[PDB]
Amino acid sequence: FRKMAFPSGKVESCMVQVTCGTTTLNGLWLDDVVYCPRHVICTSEDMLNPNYEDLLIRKSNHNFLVQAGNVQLRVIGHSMQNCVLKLKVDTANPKTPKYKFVRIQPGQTFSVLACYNGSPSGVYQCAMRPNFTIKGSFLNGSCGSVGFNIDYDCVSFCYMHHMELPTGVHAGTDLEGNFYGPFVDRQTAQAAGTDTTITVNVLAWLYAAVINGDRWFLNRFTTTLNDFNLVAMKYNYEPLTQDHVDILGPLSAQTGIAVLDMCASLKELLQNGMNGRTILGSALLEDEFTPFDVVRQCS
Amino acid sequence: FRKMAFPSGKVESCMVQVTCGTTTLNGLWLDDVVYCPRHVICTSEDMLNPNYEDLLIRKSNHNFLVQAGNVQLRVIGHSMQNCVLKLKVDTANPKTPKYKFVRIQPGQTFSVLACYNGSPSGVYQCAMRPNFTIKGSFLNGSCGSVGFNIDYDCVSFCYMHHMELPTGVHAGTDLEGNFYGPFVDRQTAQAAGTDTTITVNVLAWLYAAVINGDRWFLNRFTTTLNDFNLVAMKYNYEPLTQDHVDILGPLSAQTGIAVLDMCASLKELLQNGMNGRTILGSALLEDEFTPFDVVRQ
Ligand SMILES: Cn1cnc(Cn2c(=O)nc(Nc3cc4cn(C)nc4cc3Cl)n(Cc3cc(F)c(F)cc3F)c2=O)n1
Ligand SMILES: Cn1cnc(Cn2c(=O)nc(Nc3cc4cn(C)nc4cc3Cl)n(Cc3cc(F)c(F)cc3F)c2=O)n1
Repeated sequence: FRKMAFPSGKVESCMVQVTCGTTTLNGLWLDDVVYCPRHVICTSEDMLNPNYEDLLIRKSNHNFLVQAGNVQLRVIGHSMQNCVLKLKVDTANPKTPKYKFVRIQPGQTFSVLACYNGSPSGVYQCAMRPNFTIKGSFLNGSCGSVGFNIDYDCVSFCYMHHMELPTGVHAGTDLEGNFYGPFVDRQTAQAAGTDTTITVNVLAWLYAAVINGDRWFLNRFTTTLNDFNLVAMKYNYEPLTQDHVDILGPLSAQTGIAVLDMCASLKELLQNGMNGRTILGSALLEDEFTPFDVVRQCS
Repeated sequence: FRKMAFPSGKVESCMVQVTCGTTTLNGLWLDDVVYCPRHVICTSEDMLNPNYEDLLIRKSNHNFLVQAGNVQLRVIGHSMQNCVLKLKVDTANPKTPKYKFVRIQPGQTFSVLACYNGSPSGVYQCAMRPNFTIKGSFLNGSCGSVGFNIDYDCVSFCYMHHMELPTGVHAGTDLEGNFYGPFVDRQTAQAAGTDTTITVNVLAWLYAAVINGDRWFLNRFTTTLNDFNLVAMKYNYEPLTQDHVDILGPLSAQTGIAVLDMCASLKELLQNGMNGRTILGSALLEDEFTPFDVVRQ
């Protein structure tokens, strides 16, 4: 049981470089549109406090250099949708996959294709934290990198990377250009709200640990849903809903451990700590696996 | 600090499925040759004690079903090299990347493209353990999945997946079909050797912490390499090689911390513990990040 990302080939074929002046970052080339963060129109003075509509109206199509590998694409039009700039180019991407734009919910996961100057560099899994940040691995030049899920060869794009926060966590937008979270595309120190743990995911990962032959954390006790949620909230875990209990059904079915039995197990781990032991080789309670991620990998 | 796979597209367009009778697994299509585990020529009753020489003699080109998706690639020649079958097909793969076949050493990491019936399903980074297993994540139908590194658009293939072991770890070969470790391609109960901690990678991890300002564990001591190797084995850590000291060179230069000074630091952590302090926010020493991985991140 490992963190596993989707195969990234369908997305790699879509990554390009966008440059405006000296400012440069990654864009996503779908059919005859390149999507990228609007931040690319900013000079370094602009970045500190940008008025984007005002900066964009003073831009021309020829102010935009788009490179797909070694070839240049000619921008024939441009517009802005919230924090995303849409560059119309004169050539369709012939490797455009079947795709959708989706906005994911906190707790859901997606694969990140990290890119630098339009070249893909790595791929890994992230989750949308409950405070709408993600804990990724991004360096300078990764602006415009995208997150995505793939189901039956259709790519669902859900994240476009924008900035690193002072705490090292990451903030971005969906592909309509709305930020996840209360952030803005400005170069100024921004804090996130207090983060909490994705409870249903921790439960999924405990089930994974059982499917993989580890049970030291299980106990005899059971709890009620409300009594478990009291303890969870006390430890800054998100509440567990009855929908979450239902989503965990197959994993309870497969292992024969009732969900509220697993909750009783998690409750004790939260109160008594891990006492030095490890679950799936981790010393902390892992919360970036969804029930689907666990199912997809154990079956 | 995350485990990061290489982008997988160059390898995705090389994955095919190979079927013999009802036995089906994954193969790798490069130019006009498909490479796959020879275990594919086994029926159920052959997998326990297969006679690969006598099984290949009953076989003709027309016994091999090779498919890119649902498209058949006609097999025009077949031969065995160690534990991999090489199938000559009538079509050169137009998406063949610039590639090499390499044999990796324990501690080196690589990306695994897990596949089922010729269809990629996931990608993740693995380290080769000192007992020549990998802590993979593989389901049934993953035989023939490959592991790789990508350097400047060149794909270096280093691993082809064959089997899961009772302990739940995995074993395979290089792309010339030579197993890593003391395993053989039979459906027999084989046990991984006792594993050890990858010392060069723990050191890389310590350099990563120092680069990030987390350096409490640095001490005023130094050691010789032989002295350190003899003590590391007593804590079930791998001894360091001359090549290991050299790939730590860039990190040693970046931080100004001599490789042997960092060994003395680790030796002190081995003999006394972390005493309740963390390194990169962790109480445990990570050993699956190589020095190259550390600098890449
Ligand atoms: C350390 N880190 C982790 N993730 C990131 C992503 N990131 C980025 O890649 N680039 C940024 N600013 C730029 C500077 C440029 C210099 N040149 C020549 N071209 C540049 C292009 C960019 Cl985008 N930023 C900062 C940043 C980007 C934003 F989109 C934003 F709204 C606010 C910000 F403060 C950045 O975080 N770096
Ligand atoms: C759970 N798991 C994790 N890794 C693996 C890898 N693995 C595999 O995918 N398949 C195997 N045996 C086959 C059975 C088949 C049934 N049909 C219809 N077709 C089949 C093809 C194969 Cl390869 N094995 C077992 C195995 C494969 C070998 F190559 C070998 F030398 C010895 C072995 F015991 C397997 O481990 N499964």
